[PDB]
Amino acid sequence: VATLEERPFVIVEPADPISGTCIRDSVPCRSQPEKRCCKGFCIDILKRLAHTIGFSYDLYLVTNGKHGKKIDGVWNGMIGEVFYQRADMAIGSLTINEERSEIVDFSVPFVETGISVMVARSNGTVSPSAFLEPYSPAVWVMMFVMCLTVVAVTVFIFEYLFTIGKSIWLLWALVFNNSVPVENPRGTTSKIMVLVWAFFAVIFLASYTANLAAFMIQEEYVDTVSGLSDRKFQRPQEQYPPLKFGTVPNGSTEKNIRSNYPDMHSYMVRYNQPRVEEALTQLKAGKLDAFIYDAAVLNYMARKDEGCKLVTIGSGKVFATTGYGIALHKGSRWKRPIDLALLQFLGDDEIEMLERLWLSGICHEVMSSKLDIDNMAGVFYMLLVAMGLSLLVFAWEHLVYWR
Amino acid sequence: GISVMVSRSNGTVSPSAFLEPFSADVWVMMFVMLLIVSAVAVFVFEYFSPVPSFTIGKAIWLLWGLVFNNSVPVQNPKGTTSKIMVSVWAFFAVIFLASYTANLAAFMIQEEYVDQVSGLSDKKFQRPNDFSPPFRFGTVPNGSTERNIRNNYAEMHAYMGKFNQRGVDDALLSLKTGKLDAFIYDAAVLNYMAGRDEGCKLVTIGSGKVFASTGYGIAIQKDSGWKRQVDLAILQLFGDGEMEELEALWLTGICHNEKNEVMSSQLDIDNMAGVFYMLG
Amino acid sequence: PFQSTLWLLVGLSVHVVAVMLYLLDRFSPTLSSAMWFSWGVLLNSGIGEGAPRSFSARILGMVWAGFAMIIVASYTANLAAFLVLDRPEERITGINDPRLRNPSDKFIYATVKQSSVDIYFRRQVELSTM
Amino acid sequence: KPTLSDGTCKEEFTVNGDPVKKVICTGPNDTSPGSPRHTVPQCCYGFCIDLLIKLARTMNFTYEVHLVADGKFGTQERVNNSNKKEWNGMMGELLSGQADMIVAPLTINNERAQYIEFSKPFKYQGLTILVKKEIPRSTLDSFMQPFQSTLWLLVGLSVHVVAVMLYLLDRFSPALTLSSAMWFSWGVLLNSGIGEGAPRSFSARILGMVWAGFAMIIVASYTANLAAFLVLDRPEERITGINDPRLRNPSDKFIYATVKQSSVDIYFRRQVELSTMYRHMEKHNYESAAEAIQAVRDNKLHAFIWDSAVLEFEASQKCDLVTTGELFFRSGFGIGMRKDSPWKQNVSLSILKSHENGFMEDLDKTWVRYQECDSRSNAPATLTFENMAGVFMLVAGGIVAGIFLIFIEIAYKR
Amino acid sequence: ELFFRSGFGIGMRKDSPWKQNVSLSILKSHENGFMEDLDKTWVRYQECTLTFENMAGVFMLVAGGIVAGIFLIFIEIAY
Ligand SMILES: *[C@@H]1O[C@H](CO)[C@@H](O[C@@H]2O[C@H](CO)[C@@H](O)[C@H](O)[C@H]2NC(C)=O)[C@H](O)[C@H]1NC(C)=O
Ligand SMILES: *[C@@H]1O[C@H](CO)[C@@H](O)[C@H](O)[C@H]1NC(C)=O
Ligand SMILES: *[C@@H]1O[C@H](CO)[C@@H](O)[C@H](O)[C@H]1NC(C)=O
Ligand SMILES: *[C@@H]1O[C@H](CO)[C@@H](O)[C@H](O)[C@H]1NC(C)=O
Ligand SMILES: N[C@@H](CCC(=O)O)C(=O)O
Ligand SMILES: N[C@@H](CCC(=O)O)C(=O)O
Repeated sequence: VATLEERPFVIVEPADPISGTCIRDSVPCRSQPEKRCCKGFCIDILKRLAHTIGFSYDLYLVTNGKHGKKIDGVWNGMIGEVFYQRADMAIGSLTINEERSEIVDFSVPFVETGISVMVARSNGTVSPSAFLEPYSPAVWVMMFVMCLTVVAVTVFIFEYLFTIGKSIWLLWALVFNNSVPVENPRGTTSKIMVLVWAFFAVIFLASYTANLAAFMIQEEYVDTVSGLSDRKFQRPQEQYPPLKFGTVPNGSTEKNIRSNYPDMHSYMVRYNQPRVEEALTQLKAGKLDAFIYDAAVLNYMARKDEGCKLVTIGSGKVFATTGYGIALHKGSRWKRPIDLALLQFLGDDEIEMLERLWLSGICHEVMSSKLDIDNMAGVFYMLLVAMGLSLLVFAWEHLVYWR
Repeated sequence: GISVMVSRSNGTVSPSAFLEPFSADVWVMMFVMLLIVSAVAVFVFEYFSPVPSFTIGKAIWLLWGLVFNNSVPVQNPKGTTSKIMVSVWAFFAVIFLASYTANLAAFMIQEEYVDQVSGLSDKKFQRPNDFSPPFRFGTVPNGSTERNIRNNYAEMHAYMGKFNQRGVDDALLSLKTGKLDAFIYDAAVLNYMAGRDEGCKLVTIGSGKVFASTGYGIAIQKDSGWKRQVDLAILQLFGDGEMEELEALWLTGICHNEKNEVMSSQLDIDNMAGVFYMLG
Repeated sequence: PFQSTLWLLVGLSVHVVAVMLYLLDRFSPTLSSAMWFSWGVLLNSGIGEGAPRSFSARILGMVWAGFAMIIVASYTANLAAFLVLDRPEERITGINDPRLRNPSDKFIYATVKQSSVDIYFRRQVELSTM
Repeated sequence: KPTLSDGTCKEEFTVNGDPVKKVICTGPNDTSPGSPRHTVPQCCYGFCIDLLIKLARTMNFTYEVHLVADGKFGTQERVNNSNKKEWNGMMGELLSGQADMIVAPLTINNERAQYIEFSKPFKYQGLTILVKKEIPRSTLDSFMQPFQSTLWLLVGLSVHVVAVMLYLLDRFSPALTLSSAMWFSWGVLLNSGIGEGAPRSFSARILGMVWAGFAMIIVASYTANLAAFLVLDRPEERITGINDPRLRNPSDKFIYATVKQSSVDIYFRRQVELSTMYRHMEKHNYESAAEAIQAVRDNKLHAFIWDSAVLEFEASQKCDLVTTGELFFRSGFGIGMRKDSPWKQNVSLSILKSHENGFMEDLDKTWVRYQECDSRSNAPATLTFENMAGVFMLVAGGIVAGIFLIFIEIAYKR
Repeated sequence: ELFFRSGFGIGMRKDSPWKQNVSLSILKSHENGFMEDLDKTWVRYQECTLTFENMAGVFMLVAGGIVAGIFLIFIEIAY
């Protein structure tokens, strides 16, 4: 069998020279020589298959290429060797494709994988409508109708032993706390009338501040950008600040892009990185803005992180999902005993158990932020229409007075 | 061991919660800064400026009202320069009240309560005939958790004669109603019963506290030859972690009684008692 | 947050001091005037023009304002405390939940006959209890 | 503790006035590796030596204490010639014949029980992890935190914008002074009791309607946001039991150790699945449980795995540290004795009788459960004078501003 | 949480000759983005406080205070 090193799936470590042999709970990886242990999620699968079926194997790291690529006639890497009868299987993180499956037949996928985007987590944000968002339209629909009814009662009863405008300035102003000088009646019944409306004001003030605080303490994070269908990824030259993004060449996530968005592909060439771990320092340093790589690795690399400041777009949105697999020899006749063996593990919970051992981590959250002008800019628009409303009243009264 | 169960309906309220925010120091220096501004106001800003009289009594009262929201009619000092000075003090009061409520919300979001008893050494169990309608407790006879009490606390074993339930299932039914207020039973069945009750309505004193800790066993016949073989088998299970699997399979509940996160409360007459004492 | 027992005393505690203030200030070198003075503080309404000319009522009025302020501030905290700490937990959290592996004979859970959940459950021996 | 002159133990009393009971320990001095060992008398006291005196009276024997030779607990290791393996330390001296009763905290497990005989446990414990407690920190020095500084300048600017427009709008309507209208807007924002000028024309009255409601939204949001910095400010960096993923796959930024040649090493090798992280322990295992605790306080070690009955006494007196995790290997202590000993039955009955009488619940009271530092009851943030300074200086430092205003107001008069 | 993950699949007889082209016309639909159209048209298009309720207690006393006020007015007029 052939095997390459992907950090969370197949880990290569040098053999301990003290005993001249590999460690406990590992298998030899004779490079093409040397000899060293190698363990991981994909290798742990291999032993189980050799148990309930029974065969002899000898791993060896492939050196010709990386994961497979066509050079107009020849293939190199794990796919390159298997297709040319220099091996039998090729276990590892080998994404199922169409160009590959025409020449070597895979097995049943056992891990889900697609293409996703990883970006740096930023400061938390609240909705601009927070001034009135946590309140139902029914609250203010019936709020003012009570005010109009009461102001009519006090003026009409004032005759029995106070202008209409004086009632507006007095009764209303109690709801927003007493801070403006007002004129008040001096009738034995009118004084009681104001007291009833005052009590509701304190409850309204008490209720308002509690809900705004409670709603803002816990909430949902605001997304930054949608999937690859966004115009920025599709048409990067049409925006004044040019977005910076790129991917690792020589793989499935490169050939998929080339055959679907050739306009974008000709722009991403200058933005390339030759590794995964190397390219995740660029995001921390702000050199890049987004990364495009197969989902099962980014989902793991977004958890095995210090500070948990990296998240994926869509909280795990996966595009063009194609799982992993085990290559074969296009006629292997070993295929059926392997197809019928993988599906048996999912009948039990043996595969689920492994995912907790290796493909797991911490910080699978909310952040407090200063309000700033932008978040509360919505309530300012309420002020703007009020100033405009004064002009409408000013023009109406001026014209009717003339004639 | 031996454990105690309680109804948790009462728990413990938190009195004197009004002085929980701030400190005893900020209030003391609040009064001196309340008067230094007023003293300069009458003697400097108003007297040395043009435009009956603004007595010192109005200055202390006017500057007081803004601290606890202006609701009493008052007369403001004259003079253009005296207007700004009061406005500066007003901005102190706006923040002063705003932070107080914000801090008060922190304490009542993470409130911690205290159990109504401390254990079997508390006086409520030792000498009950000295209080309000007497404390109630009882236990199932004919075991160990009643033989142990019949030797050490023989004074209070007589008081438990009338209260004697007929099993754990029947007693947990009458514990909620109010027939009895405490239950005394071995601390491995109470923990499971506490952890398997809907609504987390019952909690165990000490949140996992045992009082005379003796384990379980397999009572082999005396002078047997199996004793050395069985012991090595049981001591083996702990090493492999097998016992940690059986404890998770069978002895696991849904209610997380360890957490003391009280889901709010309705304050009653007794809860807000310190405030009324200030009124007195 | 406050039971009806509290509101029973609120309506009298404010009223009882009103006559006392009228008693202290009058007999020192009316009832209607003092009634608007004390109640307006609780509701924060600038009603009436009555003022404590006597010094005894002023110092009593000073501490009286603090009694009203604590009530408003504390009550706001209680209402804000309920929303955050309110969760009548009824979720099952998927599989391995003890309410699911050990039925209570009242928490009845079902599926569709034949299908692929039945094939999954029968094969595992540990699932023979549910 | 080292002996006083004349070889006697220093006189002492407890908090309640009871005279503590002390014996004489004849043990090694300066047991540093690579150094000669010299035997000098010392003074010994504590939990077990308080228990040992109780047994020595009931069963009527006579004792003679002496500390261990090297200072280890006990394990089996291979000899150079073939594999005639033997025990070492305090566990090995019982079999050799130089000691007859191992009065010490000695866990009971299957490896040791095959050679010596244990008693009924006199304390129930577990294994838990001790990690350094980071500073809770605090962010309250200036009140400009809830809003960004870009808004307070704008809000103050907006006050002058609205206030000036009352005079223009009301006067042109077919009056109130502009300076009088200046204090109208300021009065609303500060909730003050100054200012008397109010709009009269309905064109200006509708203008003042919304501005009153604007002051309520801004202040209520500010006092609502200050609640966020009192319930959200909390980090989360702690280990969750043994199954925490950070422990299965070690990284150079995380190091964790135990005590060499103890029960935990036997635990970590009998299991086979956890054979990839213990190999990182073999280069860092410390020499004494009273030293690895000191190393953690110096940030040279991140985690420590030891008995839960000791790590929860240090976590109270040395409240710089806090213990995290769930107990994962529970086995009580035991007064081990050599197999087939005459006393092997009455000791196991003078321990079962010390549980019921309230005795071992009384030694627990006077040695292990006295409180010195509270725990981390969430993040209680009480307000003190040190926190609030900007408000206090503004009122204190703003009184001198009024001095300048007087000198210019009178100047305009003349 | 999901606890048994196994995708869907077309069925076929054990010896059908189409298995080499049915299993490819699905491996090519995933990459063209075709099944991200079907996921949009047929599945992911439908997405379903204090309010008027919880406050009707104070609403009635506002009218109740009006009703209580009116009756006392006749006493004021008669006095
Ligand atoms: C599956 O597709 C392959 C080509 O991708 C088909 O192979 C061709 O089928 C046509 C149909 O008549 C023949 O004329 C060609 O000679 C075949 N070979 C090539 C190289 O084109 C194949 O027939 C398809 N399978 C089925 C069952 O239809
Ligand atoms: C991708 O393959 C080409 C083929 O020649 C090679 O030149 C290039 O270095 C590869 N990219 C890598 C290794 O990052
Ligand atoms: C307990 O012992 C008494 C005395 O023999 C007996 O009458 C009674 O049935 C036993 N059981 C209970 C539950 O009381
Ligand atoms: C143990 O106690 C019993 C009780 O009297 C006594 O007969 C016996 O001799 C004792 N044995 C030892 C070894 O102390
Ligand atoms: N692991 C996938 C993707 C590699 C990549 O996108 O660079 C493959 O080998 O096809
Ligand atoms: N665990 C106890 C239960 C009986 C009781 O405590 O009364 C026993 O079996 O002895």
